[PDB]
Amino acid sequence: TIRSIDASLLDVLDELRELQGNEQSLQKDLDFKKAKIVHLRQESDKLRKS
Amino acid sequence: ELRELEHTVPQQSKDLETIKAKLKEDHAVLEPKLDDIVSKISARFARLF
Repeated sequence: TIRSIDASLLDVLDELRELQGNEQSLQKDLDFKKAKIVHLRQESDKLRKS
Repeated sequence: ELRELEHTVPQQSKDLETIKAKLKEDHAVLEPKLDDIVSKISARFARLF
C-alpha cells in the first residue's frame, strides 16, 4: 500500500514519531532533573543551617 | 549544578510544542488521503466478494 502511493510520507511520519519519542524521553529526563532540583531545594535550607 | 539545570529547563520547555505541532500537521495532511484510499479499496473488496 505504501509503495503504490509515494512512500516518502510514511518515512517522514516515522521520523516525526521517533522525534516525538526521544523528545518525550528528554521531557521525562527534564522532570527527573526538576525532582533533583526539588531535593536541592530540600537541602539548601540544611546547607544554610550548617 | 542547580543553576545549570535551571538553565536547562527552559530550553527543553521550548521543545515538545513545535515538535508536536509539526507531528499534528503531518498527521492531518496524511490522514484523509489514506482514509479515502482505504475506504475505496474496502468498497472494491466488498463489491468483489
